[PDB]
Order: sequence, then structure tokens, then C-alpha cells
Amino acid sequence: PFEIVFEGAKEFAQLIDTASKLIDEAAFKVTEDGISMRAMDPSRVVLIDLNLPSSIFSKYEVVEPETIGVNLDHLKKILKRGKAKDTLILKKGEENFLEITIQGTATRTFRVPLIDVEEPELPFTAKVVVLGEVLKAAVKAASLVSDSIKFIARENEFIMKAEGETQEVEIKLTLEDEGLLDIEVQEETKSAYGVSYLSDMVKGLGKADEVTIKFGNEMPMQMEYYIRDEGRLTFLLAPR
Repeated sequence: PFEIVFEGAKEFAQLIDTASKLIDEAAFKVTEDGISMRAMDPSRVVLIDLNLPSSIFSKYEVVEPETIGVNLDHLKKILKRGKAKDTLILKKGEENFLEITIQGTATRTFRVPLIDVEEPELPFTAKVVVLGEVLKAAVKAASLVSDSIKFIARENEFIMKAEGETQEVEIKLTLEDEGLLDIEVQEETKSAYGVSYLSDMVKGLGKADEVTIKFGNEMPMQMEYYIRDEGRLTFLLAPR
């Protein structure tokens, strides 16, 4: 059992939405340290990891740790009602359901039935930090000419390109012109990924959100987004 409170119901709903474009169900592990969730999309191309430390909650009381499985569509239908300044209360007793209360100009309580559903070294050579807007725009442009997008990172430079038989799309950003917030590379690094997957990954991101990307030659890419600084949503995407 536990009682967890988050200030900013709307922001919490947005996080859940952004973390679940690719999945239908997830097992949330609730412990004394925080809430965690790990899942693979249906195609087995992306790994999703969410970590929400007790530090981002206004009240965090866990009597006994638990792992609650839920249908995300059902959960999102409820969280969708939350307003910007609403308080979100998550409670679990002995009964097999999650009690969700949204408290704002009015207090509304809902119940979400619980379900079961069952649950390599990565030597990255490049790290780049960019605004969600960059990725959102890059993916849309790439999709005009290909189903895959190529990432290239060199000292102080980040390039995203896509091409077909005769068409091409290329976006070159630099630290100097501030298209990147930061960039660190050990050696020139190149890899390509499926546009469909990247689209679902950054769709829920805000234009001004900070995104950290790490990858390597012909390797998977790790994308991270932080919530309230301490929380983190991480995606690991297989290369194409």
C-alpha cells in the first residue's frame, strides 16, 4: 500500500503520454526510493525506462513495495482530466485497484483496475543535447524522403540526413550557432534509425524541452528527457 502525491496533474499526464506512445500496458514498480517502469514496444526495437524518485513528489509514503500493472489507455483517460495546477493523488490499499484522485477546484476520485502482463555493453562515442523542436522538425523533414534517418556527430557539429533514390534532406547544426545546447564526441560517430520510432519518441516532447542523445557507430541510440530535474524518461532505440 502507498499514498503518493504529485503537484501538477497536467504535467504528470503529459509525461505518461510521452512515455507511452509505443506501449499499451506497463508494470510500475513502487518502492521506498521511487517509481520505476521498464517496457519494450511490441516490435522489440525500443526499450522504455521511466524513473520517478520520491524527491519529485510532495508526499511519498510507501508502507510495502508493490508492482502494479495497468492498461495505459485507461490510465491516460483519467489523467487527461487533470488541470495545470491540480494535485494528483495515487493510492493503493489491499484491494486490487489503483485509486486516483484529482484535486483542484473540485475533488474527483477514480479507480483503475490492476492487471498482470509479463515483463549488451553500450560504449557510446557521441553525446548531443538539443531542444525537442530540433528533433521534431528533423524527423518530419526526413520522413518526406525516407523511412530512416542518419545521425552524424563530429567535433562541435551534429548532422541529420535522409535520402532516397533522388531526394535528400540534411540538417546541420553547431554549438557555435547555438543549434545545439551541447556536444561531446570522442570520434566521428554515425548511425541510422527508423523514422517511425523517433517520431513516436519525440511527438510528446515540448518544443522547448531539453533532450540528451547518446550513440555510437552502427549502435543503438539512448535518448533522455528529465522531469523536475530528478525524474527521467529514457528510450534505447535499435539501429537500422
